[PDB]
Amino acid sequence: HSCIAVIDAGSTGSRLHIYSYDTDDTNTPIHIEEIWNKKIKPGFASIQPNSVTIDAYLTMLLADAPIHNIPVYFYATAGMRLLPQSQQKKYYDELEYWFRQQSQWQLVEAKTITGNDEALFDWLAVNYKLDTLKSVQNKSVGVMDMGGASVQIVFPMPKNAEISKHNQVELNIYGQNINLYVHSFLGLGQTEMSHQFLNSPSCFANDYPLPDGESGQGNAPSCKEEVTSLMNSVHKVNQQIQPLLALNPVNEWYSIGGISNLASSQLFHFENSELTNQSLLQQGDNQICHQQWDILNGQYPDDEYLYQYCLLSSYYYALMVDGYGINPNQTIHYIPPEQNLDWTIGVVLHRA
Ligand SMILES: Nc1ncnc2c1ncn2[C@@H]1O[C@H](COP(=O)(O)OP(=O)(O)NP(=O)(O)O)[C@@H](O)[C@H]1O
Repeated sequence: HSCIAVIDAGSTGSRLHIYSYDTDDTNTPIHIEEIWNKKIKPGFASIQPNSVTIDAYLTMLLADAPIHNIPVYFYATAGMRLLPQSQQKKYYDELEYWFRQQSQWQLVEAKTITGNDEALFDWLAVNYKLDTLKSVQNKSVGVMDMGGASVQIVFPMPKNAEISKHNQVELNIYGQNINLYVHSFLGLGQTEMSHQFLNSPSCFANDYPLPDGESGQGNAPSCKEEVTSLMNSVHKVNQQIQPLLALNPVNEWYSIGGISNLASSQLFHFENSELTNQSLLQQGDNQICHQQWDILNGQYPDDEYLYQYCLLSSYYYALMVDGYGINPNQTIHYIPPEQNLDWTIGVVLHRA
């Protein structure tokens, strides 16, 4: 067995993953098993970028690991992407120095991966879990990550000279050439985007107390329309994605991230670990947007995201339907939250 470590340096914290694997006769990892993990808070991009702080942080993350002499990839995501490159450099200068002072961890790369890179890993992670990678599919699989700070979309598409090279990836896995379109929208993740909508009455249950002192008066179509403006006028989601998706239809959609949590909640009713956007918007509109808040809160006092469900159902619909151009009646699978799907397994597949 070979071993590799991957650190996901995300927004709320950093998670170290240690994987064992074998390699098959296509030079591709198989039997990938996570043998150890560790999560620390807060996010790397939120700590003071000096030697003492970074030493304390990396020591806390790595110290108890049951290994000696393992390759490690340190990959930061949207949290670091939101920082100026001059500020990011401070972190990486300290990190590079820290790894050089020790011998147990063999640093391969430490960097902020692009949203496009993250999309690739998302697609690999989901397809590995579904066991759709080892043999030729003739069945187009697309993946959407509803992340906290960025959202990713990724689907098969033949190499196209007219499209940015950064939105296209080429790789060979289990002996097969794959060509994927990848795209990420930074800031459109549900935590970041929500900061624009907190005083929008259409996005909250009736009588929900908004920060500015006004009251929720929810209406999913109205909240969706608001969100759609941000998506298409600022992020240009529809303009970029919809034509390409039209020309390269996906046969099956899988989603990961927040949507899987919302869909698995006690409030929403979905079966078969799947949903349609039509049903999502209807349920959000009826059960939250037009629902009296105080009564609702009394009934679901333990769901900390409950108050956001009018906004989030509206937002997911805006993204998939008005943004990506997915039919409202199209089935969207979601990976159950309890399966702990993690994009870092894609790093093993692509880089180990
Ligand atoms: N019940 C829920 N409904 C909707 N979203 C949720 C729910 N619970 C958690 N989420 C969010 O879904 C997004 C993506 O999930 P996840 O990537 O697993 O978050 P995390 O790893 O816990 N946080 P982060 O460091 O930002 O990646 C995050 O913004 C979570 O806050």
